[PDB]
Amino acid sequence: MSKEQVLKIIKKYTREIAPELEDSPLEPTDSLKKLGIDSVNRAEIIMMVMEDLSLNIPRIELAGAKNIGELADLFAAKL
Amino acid sequence: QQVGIEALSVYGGAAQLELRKLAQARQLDISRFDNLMMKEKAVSLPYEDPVSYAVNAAKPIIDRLSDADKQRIEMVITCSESGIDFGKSMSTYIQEYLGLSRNCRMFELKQACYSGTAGLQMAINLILSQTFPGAKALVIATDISRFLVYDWSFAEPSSGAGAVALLVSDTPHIFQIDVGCNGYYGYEVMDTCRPNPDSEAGDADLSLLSYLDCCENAYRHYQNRVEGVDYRESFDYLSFHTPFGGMVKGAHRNMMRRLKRAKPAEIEADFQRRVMPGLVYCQQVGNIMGATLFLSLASTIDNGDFSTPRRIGMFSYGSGCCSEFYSGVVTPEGAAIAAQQGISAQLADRYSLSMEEYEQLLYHSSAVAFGTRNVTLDYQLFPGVWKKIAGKGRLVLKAIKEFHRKYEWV
Ligand SMILES: *P(=O)(O)OCC(C)(C)[C@@H](O)C(=O)NCCC(=O)NCCS
Repeated sequence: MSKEQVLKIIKKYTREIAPELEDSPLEPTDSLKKLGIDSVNRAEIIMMVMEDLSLNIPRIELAGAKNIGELADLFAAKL
Repeated sequence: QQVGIEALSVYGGAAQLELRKLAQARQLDISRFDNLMMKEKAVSLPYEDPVSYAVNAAKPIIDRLSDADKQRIEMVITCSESGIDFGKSMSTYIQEYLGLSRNCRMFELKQACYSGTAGLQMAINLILSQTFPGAKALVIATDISRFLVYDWSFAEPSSGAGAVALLVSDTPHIFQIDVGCNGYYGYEVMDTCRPNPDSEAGDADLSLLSYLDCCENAYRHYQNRVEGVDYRESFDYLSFHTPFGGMVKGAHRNMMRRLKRAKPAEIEADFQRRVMPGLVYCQQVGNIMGATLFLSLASTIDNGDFSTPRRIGMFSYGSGCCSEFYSGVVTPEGAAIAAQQGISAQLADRYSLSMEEYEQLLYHSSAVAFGTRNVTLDYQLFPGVWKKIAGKGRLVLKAIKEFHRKYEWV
């Protein structure tokens, strides 16, 4: 799977977690924090994407991204 | 061999701030902190410190003991990330003001919020060693959040003050330990740290992911050692290190999804039954660092059902990091003893700070910063707060004189 395919999956669970963003355009430079997604739900999105991709590695390996585009890059690098 | 907690006592501070007031003061909707299951945080006054918190937590334990039983306390472990000296343990002051024996090992233990659990495990092993049959240990987890007016801004809403004292012995009237039922897991990570005094630094997002990793792996280690254990069926209640309740709800959900393949409604019902009772007191004090899991245990006992004996699973995490999953049993008799401590009443009687008082408190806190050589406290900083403390047999910090801390019963 590629960077762009993963970004779509991140957008899906983001909208699933924050229904108010269902009809909102999300850019790669958008940050979950600035979108209003709280601390627990930012972790939840990561774990949902990990599970969707069957990526069974430590959760901390997906830390440190400053926007969803960078999160996509992190996932892409792991497989 | 029987071992565990003979007595448990809590000090949840003299004053608290309602987080709705903080939200209002920073233009946030109320729903942000209610969403995260946060209600109030305890706040240390300038005339309190981790020693005074510790002594206030332990005093009810010592007051109940016979002279003979008080003299049997031969180890005092203070568990803290709020230390007052690079070498002097807070245990020395604690021993002095509680009137304990001079034939007593005394030291302080550090590993962020894992400190309390580490101390409890060392105390358990003293009893199990049978090196000194009849000896007891006193383990006190004590921490304050003395923010000065930042690296710490991420933690303001969540960072409380509190202490929990445990008497550990071969007659565990409150919590009977499942001996050798332990899993533990740790590794070096820069999730949060305290590289300067009176402060905290880190990436809370990384810290949450690390907590979740440890929750899984520490429990797996326990499961490997305790054949046939089931995360739903073996534990009547679950108590967790609780930085804030919302993330414990998330951790429990993650564990239930992976271990039991449970559906969302089932998980939420299980959360309310097994996890919410432990959150009740945590919501009233905030994160009290190494003491928080012990407060959660006390909350589980008071707020859950012990009409028959119950097994409680315990998860400890400390940033940096290390973690442990362990367990024990509480009987109806133990729960009845615990109820006599009146924790809920104690917490309800604290002074409720205005946002104006809270801001003044932060400003005034610099006078007792780490490294202070001389200070003489004004007890009448807030006359109304004092009226709540005076006459209750509380220890306070009176002064520091050439680095020597002086305390007073008021
Ligand atoms: P999030 O942006 O919803 O923030 C959560 C919160 C406002 C409680 C915040 O103050 C915070 O992150 N505090 C907790 C810091 C901490 O101790 N994290 C530990 C995670 S194991």
